[PDB]
This record gives sequence, C-alpha cells and structure tokens, in this order.
Amino acid sequence: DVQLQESGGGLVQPGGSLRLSCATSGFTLDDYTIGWVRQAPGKEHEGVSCFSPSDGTTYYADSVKGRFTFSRDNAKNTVYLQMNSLKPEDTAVYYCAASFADGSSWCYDYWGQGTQVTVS
Repeated sequence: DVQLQESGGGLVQPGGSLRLSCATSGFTLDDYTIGWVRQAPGKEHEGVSCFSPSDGTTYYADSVKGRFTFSRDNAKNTVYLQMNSLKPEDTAVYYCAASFADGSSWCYDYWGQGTQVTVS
C-alpha cells in the first residue's frame, strides 16, 4: 500500500532555510500526485505544494510561492520541500501527501506521520 515518511523538521531561525524529505514505499511516483500539506494546532490544514504527473505542474499556496520549492528524485522515489525565508507563521507539522493520479483528488488520500517545523 502507499506509505510515506517525512523527515528533516526541527527548530530554525527566523528567515532561515530547511529541506524536508519524503521517502515513499509501495508505488512509482509518476502514478500519483504528491506534495506537502501543513497543519498548525488551532488552524485547519493548508496545502503547500502539489505536483501532477499529467503535465508536470507544481501548484503552490500563495503564502509560500517564491520561498518554498518542491522537487522529486524519481529514481529514489523521494520528494523534497526546500523551504527558504522561513517565517514564524510557517511553524506547523508538515506532511507529505499523495493521491492516485486519476483526476478525482490531489495530494489528499495518503499522508505520512508528519515532521514538525518550528521557526523562532
């Protein structure tokens, strides 16, 4: 079955950088939309990025455009979130999330355990 595991969270300075990794098991990346969703206690979850293999587009939340960048290592089946210019409001648990690429949902059906990012 689809399984995801995030890593790389921690405490980072204001305006700093951090690179999260999501390792996968059970599928090839090109069959799925994949990306990142975050949730801070007290707020509903917020999509951060989502990648579609139908045309290779990555969608980003307006709040992170230009600061956060998604990438994949297709051979290693691992995806990444490169965060730059971190702000205190970026503090949240970050999940990598995926859906089978059939047009009905996107970065929704499966998620990992999450990794905490805390910005001072």
